[PDB]
Amino acid sequence: MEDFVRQCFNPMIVELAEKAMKEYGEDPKIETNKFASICTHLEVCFMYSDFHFIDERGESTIILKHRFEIIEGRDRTMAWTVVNSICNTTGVEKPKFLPDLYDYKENRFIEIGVTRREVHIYYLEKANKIKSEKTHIHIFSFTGEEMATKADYTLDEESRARIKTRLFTIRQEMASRGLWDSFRQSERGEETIEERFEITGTMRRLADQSLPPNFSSLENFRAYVDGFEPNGCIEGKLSQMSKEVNARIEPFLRTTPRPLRLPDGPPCSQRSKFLLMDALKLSIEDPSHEGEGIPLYDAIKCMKTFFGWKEPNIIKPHEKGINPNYLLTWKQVLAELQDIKNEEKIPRTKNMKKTSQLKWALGENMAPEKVDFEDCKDVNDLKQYDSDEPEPRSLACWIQSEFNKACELTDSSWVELDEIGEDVAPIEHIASMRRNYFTAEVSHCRATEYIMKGVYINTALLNASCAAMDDFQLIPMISKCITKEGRRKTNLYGFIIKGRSHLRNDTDVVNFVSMEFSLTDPRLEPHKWEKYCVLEIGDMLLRTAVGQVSRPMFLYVRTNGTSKIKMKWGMEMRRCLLQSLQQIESMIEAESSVKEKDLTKEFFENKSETWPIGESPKGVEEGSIGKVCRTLLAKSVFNSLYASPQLEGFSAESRKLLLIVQALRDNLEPGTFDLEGLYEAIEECLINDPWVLLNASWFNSFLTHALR
Amino acid sequence: SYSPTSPSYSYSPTSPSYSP
Amino acid sequence: MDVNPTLLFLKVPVQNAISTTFPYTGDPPYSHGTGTGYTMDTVNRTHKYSEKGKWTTNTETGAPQLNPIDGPLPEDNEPSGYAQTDCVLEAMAFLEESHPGIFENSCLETMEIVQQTRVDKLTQGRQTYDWTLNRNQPAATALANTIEVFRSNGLTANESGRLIDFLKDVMDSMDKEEMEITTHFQRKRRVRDNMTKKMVTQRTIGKKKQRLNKRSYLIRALTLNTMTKDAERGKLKRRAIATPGMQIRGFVYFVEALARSICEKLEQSGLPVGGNEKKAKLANVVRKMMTNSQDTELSFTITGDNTKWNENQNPRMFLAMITYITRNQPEWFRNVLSIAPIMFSNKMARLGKGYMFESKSMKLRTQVPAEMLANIDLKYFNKSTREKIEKIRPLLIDGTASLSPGMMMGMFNMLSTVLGVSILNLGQKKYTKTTYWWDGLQSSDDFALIVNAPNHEGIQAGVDRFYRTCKLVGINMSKKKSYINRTGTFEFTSFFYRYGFVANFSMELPSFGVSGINESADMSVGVTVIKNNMINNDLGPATAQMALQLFIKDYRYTYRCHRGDTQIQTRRAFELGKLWEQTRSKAGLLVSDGGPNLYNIRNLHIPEVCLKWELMDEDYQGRLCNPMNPFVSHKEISMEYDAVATTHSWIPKRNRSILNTSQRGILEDEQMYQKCCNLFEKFFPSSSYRRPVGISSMVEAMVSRARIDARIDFESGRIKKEEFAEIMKICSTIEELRRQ
Amino acid sequence: MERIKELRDLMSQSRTREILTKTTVDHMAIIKKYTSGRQEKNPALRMKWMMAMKYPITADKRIMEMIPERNEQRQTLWSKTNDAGSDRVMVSPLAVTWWNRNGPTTSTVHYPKVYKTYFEKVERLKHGTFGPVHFRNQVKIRRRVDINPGHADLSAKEAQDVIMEVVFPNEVGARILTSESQLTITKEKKKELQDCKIAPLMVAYMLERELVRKTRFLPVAGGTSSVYIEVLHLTQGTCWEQMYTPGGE
RNA sequence: AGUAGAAACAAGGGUGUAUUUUCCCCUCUUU
RNA sequence: GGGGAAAAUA
Ligand SMILES: [Mg+2]
Ligand SMILES: [Mg+2]
Repeated sequence: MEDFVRQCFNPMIVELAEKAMKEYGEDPKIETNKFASICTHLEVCFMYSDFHFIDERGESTIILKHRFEIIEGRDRTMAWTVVNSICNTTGVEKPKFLPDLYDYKENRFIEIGVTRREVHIYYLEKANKIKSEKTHIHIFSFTGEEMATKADYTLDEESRARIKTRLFTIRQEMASRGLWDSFRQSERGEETIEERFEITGTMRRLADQSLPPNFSSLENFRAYVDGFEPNGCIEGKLSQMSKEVNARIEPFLRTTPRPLRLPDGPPCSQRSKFLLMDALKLSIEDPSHEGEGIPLYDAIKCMKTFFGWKEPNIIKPHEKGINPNYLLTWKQVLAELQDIKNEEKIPRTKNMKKTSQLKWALGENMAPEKVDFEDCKDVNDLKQYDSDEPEPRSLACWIQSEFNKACELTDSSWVELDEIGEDVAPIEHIASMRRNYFTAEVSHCRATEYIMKGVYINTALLNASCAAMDDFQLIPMISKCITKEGRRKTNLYGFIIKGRSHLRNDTDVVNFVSMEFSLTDPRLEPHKWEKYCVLEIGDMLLRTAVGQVSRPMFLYVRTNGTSKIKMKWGMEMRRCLLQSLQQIESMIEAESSVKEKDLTKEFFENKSETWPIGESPKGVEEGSIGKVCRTLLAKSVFNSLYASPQLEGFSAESRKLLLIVQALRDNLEPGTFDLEGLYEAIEECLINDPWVLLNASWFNSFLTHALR
Repeated sequence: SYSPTSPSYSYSPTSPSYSP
Repeated sequence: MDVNPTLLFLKVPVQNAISTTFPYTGDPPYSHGTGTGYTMDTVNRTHKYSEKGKWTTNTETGAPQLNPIDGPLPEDNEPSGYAQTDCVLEAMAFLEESHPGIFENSCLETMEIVQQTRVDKLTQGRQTYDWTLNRNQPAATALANTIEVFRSNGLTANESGRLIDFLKDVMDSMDKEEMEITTHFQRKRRVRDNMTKKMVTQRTIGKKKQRLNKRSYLIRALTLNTMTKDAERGKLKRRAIATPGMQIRGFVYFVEALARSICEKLEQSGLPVGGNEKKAKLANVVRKMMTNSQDTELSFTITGDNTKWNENQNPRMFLAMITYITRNQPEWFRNVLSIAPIMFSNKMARLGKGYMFESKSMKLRTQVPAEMLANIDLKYFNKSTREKIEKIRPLLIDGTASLSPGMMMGMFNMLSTVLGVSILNLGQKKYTKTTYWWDGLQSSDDFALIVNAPNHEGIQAGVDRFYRTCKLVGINMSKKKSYINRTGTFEFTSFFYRYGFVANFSMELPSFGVSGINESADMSVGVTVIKNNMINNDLGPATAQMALQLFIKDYRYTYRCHRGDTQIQTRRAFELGKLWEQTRSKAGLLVSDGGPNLYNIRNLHIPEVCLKWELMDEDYQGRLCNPMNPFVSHKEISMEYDAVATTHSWIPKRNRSILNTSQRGILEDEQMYQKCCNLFEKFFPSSSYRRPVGISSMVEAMVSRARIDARIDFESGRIKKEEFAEIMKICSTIEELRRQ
Repeated sequence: MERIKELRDLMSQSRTREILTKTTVDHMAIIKKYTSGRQEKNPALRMKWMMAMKYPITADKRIMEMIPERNEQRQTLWSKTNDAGSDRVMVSPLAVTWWNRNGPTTSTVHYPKVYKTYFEKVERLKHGTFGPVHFRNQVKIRRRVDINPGHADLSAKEAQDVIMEVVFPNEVGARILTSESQLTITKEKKKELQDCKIAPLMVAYMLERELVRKTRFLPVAGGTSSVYIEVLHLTQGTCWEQMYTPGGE
């Protein structure tokens, strides 16, 4: 029947009918009666609308403003927007359902209906459905019977006769082919939309293959599940199940936990991007010279104020490194600085000459050339990249001393926080005084010095790497502090030569060479300086309390590397402050609600309340709120500095053990299922990271002091 | 006003004085 | 003295000080190379947990498939994927019985969604696998390529716009003997860079024609690309994740809609609720179980995580669950909701990028694709990769490993949660038939399970019964992860409950900082984040003030908008200073203009422009909010709409260049699409506000709109006859142009 | 007239004609989002390192007609772009500051009108009265409250329908306004929005802010109305309670 | 060498899924 | 309606 409609109706009409019928997910080869009905309706609507225009006077004419605007055949959105526009302009009532035509001469919507049964039934049905005495309804029949609203047939007798003869011809064609019976009998359900989604072909066989073992086809499985009822299947299967499949609760008594088993090997060495406790800084007081903000000029002034430079020499060679290259790099830095000092208009930034020493130190031309595999098939000596595990390293005593130093109180302020709005609410005043306490106790902590140092270094490295990708750039490690006298002081820790920084992935690394002044003899703890190559670069005349003492001043020179993510999280190191302060504040609040008053002054000034924070040969030691705040800040800062997968894994797998211990101390009768498995999981994360090893030792001490 | 203090507190080896 | 932060737990309970156990101030672990190793490990582990199943050969894909369902019952505590179909069906029957009408209403809602959903709904997804180019591309690009290829192949059923029509289109495509597609081809030319004087391989990418047989297209359609999850906290070792093609995302979306509908009507499901809602749900469950417990009754809480949750959920059990849920429903609904498990039971995991091989003798390195790993000498890999390849070799076809078992890393989170919740509710008094009983909450894999029994032996029996039932259905409880204590304290997905959920501020540290969108946007985001953290995660007043100070410092440094009255110097400093000496009201300037920061605890919820509006000077206020600021885009009604946004809402410079690569021929398509979309938006004013719908072509709709607008304008009288005639003639020629 | 001529020009081409003919209105959503090239991650880092560059902003070429290339200190503001289709231009924040300190000034600004809700918030805060603070153990109940009061007589769907009717009368669709309050609000907004010079989308968004009601699950203790939830951060604490009375009625 | 860690960078295509919750924003587009 | 950022699990 689709062929007949295609061969009879106009191509425009057939295409429009197909478009209208497909909008609701209808196929035109199987659902053919609806297709023919839509085609006939569209043809009747077009003939009704066509051949009728409005003259400039405003009267109907037959051969310019069209008399009838067509609304049928357009998409739902297009039809509804045209209807809305006409309704808004002409001011007529908005039809509840989508009409077919609009008459401008009388300004009303007209519904065109083509039906096969008697006209009165269809007219009554349509009138009841629309239920509005504002839109005209015109029913046409293939038998030659037409009915209108109030018998008002606006179309001229000639047009109605033409439509009637067209419908009669269509009906005669239907009858001649012996298909008018189905066409007449299918009209009842044409208005109903039935969804079809049948699995056939490849997908049917795929479904047949996705069933439990004892099924052969999807319909069989569907029939089985449809008739499925529950009768003791779970109980029977459980009875058949072996009793060895169980979850035995092993009590977690005070004698159950055991210390973690730290790894064995050579002591772990320092891996920070810069010295923490061994760093020496050359300082200038109240910088008011030329520049005052450019790192190079500040470095120049810092180096100028110190007299006593001597010939550098290797004292602690890097075992795997070419120490002469490090020596020549330091000499080249000194020569470049002198050359710049010679010139008048020193630039904001400097590029170091790509000498051989910098070529080797910065790892230039070390990566094998990358070639697409299509042109690498003929090579017979290919080997997969190594994926060996990290070398185990034992816990060393220097990391504990470094953490102890990081928690110390400093004389000079290290962060000068910005202003905020005026305080009006009482809560605002309480916040202000508590913030004053926290800032006083935190701005004078060495952890804040490390925060500022790392933030500045990472920011400068990122800026240099992105701005200059092909230049070996010199970056002095500059920091700003305020001494106990309140005078701005500019400190220089050394220099960083940044190599090529063509970073594409977040994990790509930039090699650089760090040279840091120090007063720590590398031979006291050589294992701590495995990767460095320490030089004795001067003799510093320190002003001791008793008097003046001459001490050697060394330069720790090493090659390090960092990535875009590492630099990014280095810039965001001030957040560490919050991680402590928040907690500290909570603690204070956690006590204040108990005493119905703010205990900040009591906690900070009188130091009446102390928390167990340190271990001594005498025993566990209690520190005041300030000490706890500094300890938490240092812990967070070291987390930032010594971040690694090992730290994350250890924290994740040890929070469970900490919570179990807390439950045991709460007399909640804690229980475990594979506590040995948990211990193995925790110990798998301790390999070589000094920070992780220190944390594991800390956890062992906590377990020892908490089991009792 | 609040000056931090530590009951646990030569030449400050990290930040010494060297000006002649 | 040796400072020991951990010893602080001696006084403060761990939960109250849990924030210090989270090292969220450091960079999270990242994957450095290919995820092929992790994908192979996951495939091998999934096949090892169910190796006792039945091996078969797919008659379409021709790849081995493992069916462990109804396999031998577990003998030990090791992970097992041998779920029992009858047990799962009984669990779902009891779920329906305990919540009568849940499945019927869920199915009705899902039918409503299916019948009234649009194809473009698939563009919400992130990077998706593309079979046309065999690589990861945005969801919109993937869907556009799929639709273009289908249209070129004659399968134009998706023109309707309904998603179900697109799924029928996928069904039809899966039956074509051969498929013609438009892949990307590469041309390599050796060139000399003028900045380094070194030879490089410039690459040009263009379009070509390719033909795929039935088997190749079927493999690609079922393919799920695999990569490595990055920036994941709390794991020493990484793991692989999967992204499916565009032929699988629609069915998965429908199944997830049904599962979400089911989970909404369940008090034991942790999804889709989250944040405060999930905490309230957990607190309600715990409080109700504690209250209902008799004084003599003993109650114990288990905090539990499941081991290899994704690798032990069989798609066949998802199909069985779907079939049972959709009982007494139209056949089409059952088919559309059951197709997704059908494809997931026959999915193929693409290994990934491949590997990197270095020849030190020749000083060379290369990247082997995953396709060549099946025909490579086994001596080149190291030991562990040698075992992986030797074990996974039987499943390789066209660079993909067949993996029937397993749910592939969170593709059915909601359905898996439904199964877990059914196992949870199987513990009521009417089903245990014993003094002990259990209940609780589950989300994906994690669960909190409270068990009550008269004595310790009853609690032990209840725990054993729950463990065995989970094993029967296919859920494996990770003994090392889980622990049990007396009710009152527990943990659920980083929410620590100790007689009340305790705040964990360490999780929200990364949100702090500068978003880097633009000055005003960054400031607003910062202040709003501080306020929200104050409200929710127990950020103190003073701590909030210090966070505000730090954010202002970082923002000022990032945007070089330091205070005007400051000695500091920078590129922007001179202009800010000149503005500063020009303004009489010094408190009206925005921070981006070097003005003072007036924000405090009181007014963290007020935008800066509105906060500083009153104190702004008339001339500065006009300049800042000028209607004709050039830095923001303008929309034509050559008159243009007046702008309202401040000049600080500029658009930053975005770059998309690829090292040694040109894509002009591919970006011209995007340019043409953008031009056509802009012209349509010009024709239809509401397109930007709400997505338009319709089956008519763009040109047809636009010319029809123009005609109706001209007619209506004439009727209202806004135009005379001449413009009417001109518009009608131009529309008619546009019509004939299109037609011919 | 201009738009139809532009459509004819676009139809004149071949590839554009194919795009316009073979793409349906629905698929316009797919091709609107069609994007090629790389996607940049870590917006924070990119902004952090980009702003140090000379020209990190992109503006329309119109900026060339008002912003001078340099200021009195010879500092370049914008530079001609080579990687653009002649419609954009690189711009420095120096340009933004120059516009803010010497740009054209006008007495008419749409900010107080579009963002009237935020100004109402400011007025409520300004006239509020602050009481004392009680340091007492605070109990928090997690419940669903309203963060945007919206219109009491209008629901979410009713508000959306009203917004669609007011802003886009000719595309409302089959929806019909039923409630009398809906009609009153629609005609009032129509009257207030006559001859407005703002884009229809932005007017729709401000109407959404003023009318639609937004609810979120928050831990509250005490007040529950919108005027209190917005200030919840200031009047509620884990250990302290702050008495407050917003200036609003 | 160094970074780093089950696989890579150390130049010559730049890789980031599903579900849920919260926050912000309103328009990108040619070496 | 859409797009970005943060977190959790998978
Ligand atoms: Mg798990
Ligand atoms: Mg889990």
